[PDB]
Amino acid sequence: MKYQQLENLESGWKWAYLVKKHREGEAITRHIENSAAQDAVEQLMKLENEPVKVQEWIDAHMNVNLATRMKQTIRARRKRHFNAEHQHTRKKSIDLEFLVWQRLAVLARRRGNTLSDTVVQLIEDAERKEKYASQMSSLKQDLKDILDKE
Amino acid sequence: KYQQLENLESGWKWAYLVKKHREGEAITRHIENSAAQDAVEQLMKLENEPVKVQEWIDAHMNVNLATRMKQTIRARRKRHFNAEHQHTRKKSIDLEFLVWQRLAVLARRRGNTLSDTVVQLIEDAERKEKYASQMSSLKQDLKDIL
Amino acid sequence: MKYQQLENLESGWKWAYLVKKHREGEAITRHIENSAAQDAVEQLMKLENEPVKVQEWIDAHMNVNLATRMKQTIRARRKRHFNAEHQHTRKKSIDLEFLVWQRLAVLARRRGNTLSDTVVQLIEDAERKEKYASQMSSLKQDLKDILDKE
Amino acid sequence: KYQQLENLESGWKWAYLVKKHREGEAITRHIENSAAQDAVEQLMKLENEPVKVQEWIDAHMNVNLATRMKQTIRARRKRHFNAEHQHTRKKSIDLEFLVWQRLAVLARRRGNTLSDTVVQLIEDAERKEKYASQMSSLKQDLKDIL
DNA sequence: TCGTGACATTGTCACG
DNA sequence: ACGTGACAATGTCACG
DNA sequence: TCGTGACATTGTCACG
DNA sequence: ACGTGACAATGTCACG
Ligand SMILES: [Ca+2]
Ligand SMILES: [Ca+2]
Ligand SMILES: [Ca+2]
Ligand SMILES: [Ca+2]
Ligand SMILES: [Ca+2]
Ligand SMILES: [Ca+2]
Repeated sequence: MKYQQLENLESGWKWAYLVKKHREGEAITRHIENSAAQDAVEQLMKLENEPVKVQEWIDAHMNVNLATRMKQTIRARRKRHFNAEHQHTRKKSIDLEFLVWQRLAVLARRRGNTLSDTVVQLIEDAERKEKYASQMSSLKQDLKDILDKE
Repeated sequence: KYQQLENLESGWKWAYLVKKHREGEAITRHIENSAAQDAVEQLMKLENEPVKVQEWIDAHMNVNLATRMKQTIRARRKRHFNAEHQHTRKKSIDLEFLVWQRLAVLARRRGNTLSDTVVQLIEDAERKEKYASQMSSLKQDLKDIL
Repeated sequence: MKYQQLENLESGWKWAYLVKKHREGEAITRHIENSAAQDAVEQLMKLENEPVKVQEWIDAHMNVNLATRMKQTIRARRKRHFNAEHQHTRKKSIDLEFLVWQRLAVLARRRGNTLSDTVVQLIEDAERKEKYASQMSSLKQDLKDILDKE
Repeated sequence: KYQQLENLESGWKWAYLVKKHREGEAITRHIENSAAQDAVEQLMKLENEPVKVQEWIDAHMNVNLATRMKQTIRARRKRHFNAEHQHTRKKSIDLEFLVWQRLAVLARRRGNTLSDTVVQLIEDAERKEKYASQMSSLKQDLKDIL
């Protein structure tokens, strides 16, 4: 259980979630007849500032087929809300070319590491360790001295 | 370089106005609520009919929004025709801010694209293994002779 | 307890031990007066074939100062009598030069091994293992091939 | 090459006869017990006097024994003058029959003395270590470079 | 006591 | 007739 | 339920 | 005026 969830803000989250889905053409309520449907959506609107009210509206009006989706959306908001306090916990999306993504995904599977982790590997193994041509030479130089004339 | 099928495009254009309106934005370039709403109310009826949409746009849409709508719509075209073939389509990936930085900075330097750089990191490293699987095998033949 | 000691032969051993020491000028008996001394030695002589008799003669006449020495001599006879059945158990004495003995004794101390064992070491380490000049060469021959051009 | 001090030597000679007699040997070159014993009885009285011993020997000692006495006495001289200095004295050592053989055969081959051979075995081997403490140190410097 | 290894003493032989 | 190496047989002693 | 990582969709910007 | 890379913000889903 990483994050503290205070209903006041979480509640406000769903309120906006609901109101938004409604504006995008979705049956927020669980009422089969349009009459009561619009009669419930109108009450949801005037619940803007009241947090205790929303949770109730959900219990007696929200479309049950929204439940899981709303939870999953609220879980994202929580994590993102907290992970936003600092930058190192913040995520950044980088949409790159297919063929490229694929070649990068393969490694993530042939190493079992995370994408964001595999990207770090390539940054180190290549940028930090660059002296394997000379090592091949010098090592023979030293061996030559002991294994031959001195 | 993409074909802009005004029929489909006029669609996107419609939704954008609607959507923006339904979000509380100024779809009109007026002041009062009278002629304002009337514009919208009329735009709503342009559902199936495209040729009439543009008509409304040119005579009502807020100049402010017009700027954005252009980019937005222009953006849809690219993505639209891109998803017509999987290899021409880009996929989004997430990175830990720190991980993103190391990569971003690295690319901004070489001047190449994020995707470009990534491709580089893969080869630069798998080229190094050419040595790891090199000096390691030699040292193994060395101890074996003893 | 390695060897079986049957009084009959052991007894005969001491009988000869005693009789011998007497002939070499030693007070076999524990009798202070020569009179009884010769009177005891004469009885010992006629005990030649009788084994049970000897052990008794020892108990009432033998010089106590002979005890330990006789035991130590009899312990040698036992071991030697048995160890004589076969050759590999038989010992062989080799008197060699001082300076030589010394150099050989040193090794026996710097290895904590037995003389007869140290002599075996020298026979093996020198006679059996004679190929350390070529090994120094060939080993470089092989290393040269892998560590250089092939 | 040793000096044979007849005085001391005549001593050894005396004891030998006595001892041999006391062991049941024929100290005389006779047949019957009469003149035989009388010879001995007389020899016993030659205790302190040496010059008289030889006298008896030449006229009584068994020819058979005379052969041995010679070697025996001649053997004492060597040992006697040898023990006058520790480095000139030899010390006896025991070996397991098998161990003795390996050494004996080895020497009978090179034609040299047991003591000689032993000296050889020591050097031949400590010369080998010149390599054991050689190739071992090189192989240790070899792995260290890796 | 016991077994054992390291020596020691004495006597022969054989060989050079 | 010798000096000598190699034994064989025997006895002690100090260990463990 | 929860946290999480992998994606996806949409909308802007800025730049060439 | 466009195609485009880079985001930001948001939503889902399948894991464990
Ligand atoms: Ca000891
Ligand atoms: Ca010989
Ligand atoms: Ca023991
Ligand atoms: Ca997953
Ligand atoms: Ca850019
Ligand atoms: Ca988890």
